[PDB]
Amino acid sequence: CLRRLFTRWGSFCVRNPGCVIFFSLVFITACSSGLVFVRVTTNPVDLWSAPSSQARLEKEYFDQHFGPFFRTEQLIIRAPLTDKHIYQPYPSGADVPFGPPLDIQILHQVLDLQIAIENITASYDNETVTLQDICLAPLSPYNTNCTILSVLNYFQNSHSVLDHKKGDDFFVYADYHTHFLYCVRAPASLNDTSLLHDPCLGTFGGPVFPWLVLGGYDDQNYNNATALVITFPVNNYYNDTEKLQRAQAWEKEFINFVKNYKNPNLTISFTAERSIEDELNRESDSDVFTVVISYAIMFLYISLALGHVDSKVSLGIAGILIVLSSVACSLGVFSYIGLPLTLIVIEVIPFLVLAVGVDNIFILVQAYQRDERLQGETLDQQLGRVLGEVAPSMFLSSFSETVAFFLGALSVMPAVHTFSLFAGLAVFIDFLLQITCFVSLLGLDIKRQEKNRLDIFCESCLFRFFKNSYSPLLLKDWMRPIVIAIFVGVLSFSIAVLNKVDIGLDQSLSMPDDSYMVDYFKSISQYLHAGPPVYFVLEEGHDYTSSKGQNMVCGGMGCNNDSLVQQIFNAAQLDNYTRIGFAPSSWIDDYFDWVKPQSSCCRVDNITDQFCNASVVDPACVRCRPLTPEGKQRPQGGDFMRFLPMFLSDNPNPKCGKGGHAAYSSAVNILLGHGTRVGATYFMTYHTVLQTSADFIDALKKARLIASNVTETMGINGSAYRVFPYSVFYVFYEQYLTIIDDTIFNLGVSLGAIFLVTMVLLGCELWSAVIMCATIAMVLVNMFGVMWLWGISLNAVSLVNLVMSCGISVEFCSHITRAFTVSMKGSRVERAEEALAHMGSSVFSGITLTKFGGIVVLAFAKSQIFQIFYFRMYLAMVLLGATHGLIFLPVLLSYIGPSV
Ligand SMILES: *[C@@H]1O[C@H](CO)[C@@H](O[C@@H]2O[C@H](CO)[C@@H](O)[C@H](O[C@H]3O[C@H](CO)[C@@H](O)[C@H](O)[C@@H]3O)[C@H]2NC(C)=O)[C@H](O)[C@H]1NC(C)=O
Ligand SMILES: *[C@@H]1O[C@H](CO)[C@@H](O[C@@H]2O[C@H](CO)[C@@H](O[C@H]3O[C@H](CO)[C@@H](O)[C@H](O)[C@@H]3O)[C@H](O)[C@H]2NC(C)=O)[C@H](O)[C@H]1NC(C)=O
Ligand SMILES: *[C@@H]1O[C@H](CO)[C@@H](O[C@@H]2O[C@H](CO)[C@@H](O)[C@H](O)[C@H]2NC(C)=O)[C@H](O)[C@H]1NC(C)=O
Ligand SMILES: *[C@@H]1O[C@H](CO)[C@@H](O)[C@H](O)[C@H]1NC(C)=O
Ligand SMILES: *[C@@H]1O[C@H](CO)[C@@H](O)[C@H](O)[C@H]1NC(C)=O
Ligand SMILES: *[C@@H]1O[C@H](CO)[C@@H](O)[C@H](O)[C@H]1NC(C)=O
Ligand SMILES: *[C@@H]1O[C@H](CO)[C@@H](O)[C@H](O)[C@H]1NC(C)=O
Ligand SMILES: *[C@@H]1O[C@H](CO)[C@@H](O)[C@H](O)[C@H]1NC(C)=O
Ligand SMILES: *[C@@H]1O[C@H](CO)[C@@H](O)[C@H](O)[C@H]1NC(C)=O
Ligand SMILES: *[C@@H]1O[C@H](CO)[C@@H](O)[C@H](O)[C@H]1NC(C)=O
Ligand SMILES: *[C@@H]1O[C@H](CO)[C@@H](O)[C@H](O)[C@H]1NC(C)=O
Repeated sequence: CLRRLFTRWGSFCVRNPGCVIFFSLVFITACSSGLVFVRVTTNPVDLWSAPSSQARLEKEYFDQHFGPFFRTEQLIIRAPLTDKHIYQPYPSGADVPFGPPLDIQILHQVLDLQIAIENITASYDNETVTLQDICLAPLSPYNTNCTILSVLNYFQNSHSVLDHKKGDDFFVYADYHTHFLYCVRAPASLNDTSLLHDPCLGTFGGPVFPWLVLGGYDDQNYNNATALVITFPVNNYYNDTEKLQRAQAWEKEFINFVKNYKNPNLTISFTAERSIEDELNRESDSDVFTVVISYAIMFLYISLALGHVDSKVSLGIAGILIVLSSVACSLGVFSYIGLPLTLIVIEVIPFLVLAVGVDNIFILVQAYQRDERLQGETLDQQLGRVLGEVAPSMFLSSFSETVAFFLGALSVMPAVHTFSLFAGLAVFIDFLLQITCFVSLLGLDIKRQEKNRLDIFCESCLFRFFKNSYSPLLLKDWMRPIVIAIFVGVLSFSIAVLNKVDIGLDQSLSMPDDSYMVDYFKSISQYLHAGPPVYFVLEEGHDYTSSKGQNMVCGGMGCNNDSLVQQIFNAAQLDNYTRIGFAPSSWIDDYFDWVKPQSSCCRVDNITDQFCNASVVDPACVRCRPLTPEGKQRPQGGDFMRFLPMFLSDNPNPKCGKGGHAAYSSAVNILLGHGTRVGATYFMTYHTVLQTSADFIDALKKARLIASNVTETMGINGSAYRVFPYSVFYVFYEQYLTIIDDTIFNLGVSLGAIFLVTMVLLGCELWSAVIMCATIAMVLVNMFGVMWLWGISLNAVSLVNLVMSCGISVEFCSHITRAFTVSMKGSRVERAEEALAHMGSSVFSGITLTKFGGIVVLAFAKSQIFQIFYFRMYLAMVLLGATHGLIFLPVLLSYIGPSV
């Protein structure tokens, strides 16, 4: 039926070509109008996460009480030019060694450097920004000293306490070696036991646990350390753009300072939480020139290879501008609606629309070239008749592609969702502006060609032959079998080695050639002993103010054995398996060890009933919990809620402990209502060393396994609350937990669409379709085989290029399958030969441009992500699809093709 519409409308475009060029122009301008309007290129690195994914819902929950996870700037600083030294104690005998970085004159230099960094000036909003402004001080009143994780916080960042020495000039009863050896074993104390005194706390960045500052030490003896780790945590509050940016500026001066810092006594590594999203943007420039010159070669070929100085140069340029017009239109309307225009979309979309649109251009133009007008036939009748001969094919392919991509936007991997929207529309708009504006400006170049005026100013060429000779050899029953054998061999190969495909991005690979983050990843895998931290979160609803409520969560001292912190501790004994690193560091156990009557920590005034200090003189401040036998037991009743806010207001006092303001302040949520209640909580620990792309995934899986294992044991009946873990990266690496099923779903959905449209549209009869769909399945399976053979991973980028791949293979298989299915020659081999000579000779010119671009793409692409993912998968899709469409599909139709 469509033949009437495409014929009559083609005649229309030939008669009156003004209304269609002008109509289409109004369309284009109307969409590009929205282009520059929005053009919001998303870039926060949660674009790899789904807004409904359990990981991002968990993040949106953890942002309720601690808000965001802090930015982290780190330094692995090591001493290369200083040998070890030996500490011999005095009365007791137990010699200890001290590694290179633990020399004292070095620790002085580390202190001068850390003080220099501790105050760096930066300009934001035409103002001035200091570290103290933006780093988190766990006590906004009291001392606003900033958290700073170094071994030097054992010595309170002062050279006096470092050079402390107790003993006469000759012997040394207890120097800094003894203080260090004491703190690394109990870093939550305010009073050393060796000297008269000192404190193992610091400039109050909390109790400096020894694993976050030491590196390269063997096992438990930290003294054998070989590198110092220094961690500055800075606030993040993603919920704001004002101050996050000034933080980014402070880091921007920071990095330049550390890089331009000479100290031959030390070799340094470091990291700002923007360094990745910075050097990555740096690498996203090395290829741009190569991409543009690639498009110059494709454009140039398109201009040249058209027709037999009457070259259709202006026609090729025009069709190009129509394709670019289609891209700008799609990005336009979708921007208008509000679609974050990601970068991968900028790499894929113009390549796609350029390839397919160019193919349509060649089908049409070449179709007219091989046609010769009849006796008294007219231009309207001729170009209209050809437009009918071809149009339902271009509409078939482009339509199945559009519904395929659009239907592809159904998953939640956002990189493929945004893509499938943009492309799913851009293909359609390309077909509109292509069958309307392009053909109507094709009649113009026709009349110019027949009135002898030059194209730019004012038979059958070759590949018709080349395919009239290629088409017979390929399917003389002498050779048919051989071809089927080759393709079944390759397909069997890929079927075999598709399982051993690598899941996940190799973060060390994604960095520029000689960036600094590479040395940072290596120096992490070498020395470091702790990984990212995890916040085992207990949601609202737990009793807490009860025996069985505490024992379900409390740790040790009669607190079950399946309790939460007992679960994380037992899970930490096997660190290199259950990737849970170290001790859990609970609040409720410290609270219990704080209200304790034997402590003089908690005291309330006898007469104002207000909480007395731990350091105050207490004339009348009596103890919170009496020294009865029952009073020494944990606060079971509402007294729990009575004293808990005082603990979370209490501060480090040398007559008491670290108090709750230290770290459990921003950890315990006190819900106010019907008295009081305890909301959500967390138990901060640290993952083991995570380096491999499989490491992170294993850590997330096992951590959530601990979450569920605890949740069943908390005797809970229903989704009233769970115990999920949060970390920096669970958001980024939860997407790999379902990549298998999401890939299968998406490719099966695109295949279901293409098969449906090819079934119903291309008349009927399945076999016409099922042959095509099956051939596409071959294209994808062999594509996976290339991934394995060429070392290509299976992340969101490669997946996007797979969806696109199944997209463009339709441009090969579809026009051939149509040209075959609607034909009446004396043999099936005849129809396959013709369908391979007419359409095939044109599809092969919707190829050699993308191949002649795949050439130059490699020749200077520096980004190894580009060389590995985009170039290699592009090459595999073009050669693989082309061979599977112009070599295999004819032979297959020559035996199973339908008969008419
Ligand atoms: C890692 O740490 C352990 C312990 O801190 C180191 O073992 C110690 O090695 C040195 C010897 O070079 C000494 O500090 C100490 O041994 C002394 O005492 C005995 C007394 O009989 C004598 O036999 C010793 O070898 C030496 O005189 C060791 N201490 C212990 C507890 O074993 C170990 O060498 C360190 N390794 C590295 C690579 O630094
Ligand atoms: C899991 O944790 C450790 C992390 O890899 C792993 O390594 C052990 O600890 C250190 C390296 O961190 C090394 O142990 C060293 O101890 C002796 C002293 O007897 C030293 O002379 C040598 O350095 C020795 O290699 C080892 O590399 C290794 N082994 C031991 C015994 O400590 C642990 O092995 C892992 N443990 C478990 C239970 O999984
Ligand atoms: C953070 O606070 C502690 C105490 O609240 C500071 O320790 C004091 O340091 C200054 C020296 O510059 C003097 O007030 C005293 O020598 C210290 N007092 C005590 C009680 O130790 C610490 O210096 C502060 N942080 C920084 C970076 O100065
Ligand atoms: C550190 O370097 C300075 C100057 O290069 C030098 O004077 C000092 O001795 C070095 N430190 C040590 C422990 O040698
Ligand atoms: C930065 O502040 C530190 C103390 O916080 C001080 O020692 C240092 O001199 C300051 N830097 C400058 C350039 O004034
Ligand atoms: C920043 O603001 C001050 C006062 O508003 C002004 O004097 C100064 O010139 C500004 N900075 C620059 C670089 O102009
Ligand atoms: C540490 O404890 C000892 C023993 O009671 C005491 O003499 C000393 O003053 C304490 N240190 C501080 C800083 O109070
Ligand atoms: C807790 O104790 C029971 C027996 O009392 C034991 O079967 C169980 O395994 C223990 N918990 C763990 C985590 O092993
Ligand atoms: C309570 O203790 C804090 C910290 O130990 C101290 O700064 C404050 O002065 C004390 N309260 C009073 C009223 O002195
Ligand atoms: C507390 O007050 C009571 C009366 O309210 C008095 O009998 C008692 O001696 C006081 N004790 C202290 C330690 O102040
Ligand atoms: C985890 O759950 C299993 C049964 O689902 C239970 O037997 C076990 O005690 C729980 N705790 C562990 C394994 O620590």
